[PDB]
Amino acid sequence: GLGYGSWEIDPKDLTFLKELGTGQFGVVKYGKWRGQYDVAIKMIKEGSMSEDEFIEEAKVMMNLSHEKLVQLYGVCTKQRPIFIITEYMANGCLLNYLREMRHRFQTQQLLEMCKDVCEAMEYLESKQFLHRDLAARNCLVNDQGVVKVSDFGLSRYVLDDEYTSSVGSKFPVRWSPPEVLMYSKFSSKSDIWAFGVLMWEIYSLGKMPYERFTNSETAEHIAQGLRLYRPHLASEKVYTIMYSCWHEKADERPTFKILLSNILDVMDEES
Ligand SMILES: *CCC(=O)Nc1cccc(Nc2nc(Nc3ccc(Oc4ccnc(C(=O)NC)c4)cc3)ncc2F)c1
Repeated sequence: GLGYGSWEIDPKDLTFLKELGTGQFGVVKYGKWRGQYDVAIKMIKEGSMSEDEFIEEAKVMMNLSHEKLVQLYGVCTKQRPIFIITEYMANGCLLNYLREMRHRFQTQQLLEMCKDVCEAMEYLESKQFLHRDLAARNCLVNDQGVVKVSDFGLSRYVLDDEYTSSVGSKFPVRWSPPEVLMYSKFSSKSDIWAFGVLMWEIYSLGKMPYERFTNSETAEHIAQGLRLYRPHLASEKVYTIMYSCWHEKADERPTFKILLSNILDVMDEES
């Protein structure tokens, strides 16, 4: 209504129900919008985000719509902290989900998780939109076990420089290709590399990539042409797909469309 643009939600329409956790931007809550609709409410800690730049970009993010992307519903920005309102995902963060051994996942389930993410990424790629921090910790799981990609592009608005370059102590070194670590060259192909590492995370049931190495040691390892190796649960065909994401030459890495076709082929052959 009056006083709100299409990207703006009236915070008075929110009912807060439960705290979900605390991330780098602060607290996230579960609630309802207009008494009925489940939402996640991210309360952005003062000084953590380039808020004006994010708000302008939220207008673009609003129009990203794909079943395997966690939907942005709008922002509450008349205030502080500002809120980001998104789709609620009842089963939480993929990294934590993978690590719960009770699930006793079949490999077909793991491949489906990879396909969920690959469909989201193929969509983003078709819109020339980079994730820039793809990893299991940025995927969420709904009450039907569907995995969706979250926080696409959001790293661009982080003000804490520990996160923002390879010079930083919290940069995602373990999900970065050599050209990012060496030269800060981000591209579709750095998302492709990260996706291969995510596949590895899924098939490893949430192990940290390069688990015995520091970030520094990982960067060395990678730049010397060495790689993660095959998780026990990955068939040779699945390993070929994730490994293809790690070509030293970025242009020799597949597209998300090609990865999706490869994943579908393996599903058909392994079903
Ligand atoms: C792996 C990184 C991570 O944890 N990320 C993250 C945490 C909280 C919220 C958030 N955004 C977000 N979350 C959700 N839903 C959701 C559902 C369940 C859940 O798990 C959980 C909730 C409360 N308490 C615990 C716990 O272990 N207590 C001891 C676990 C977390 C989040 N939907 C949409 C979102 F955007 C991301």
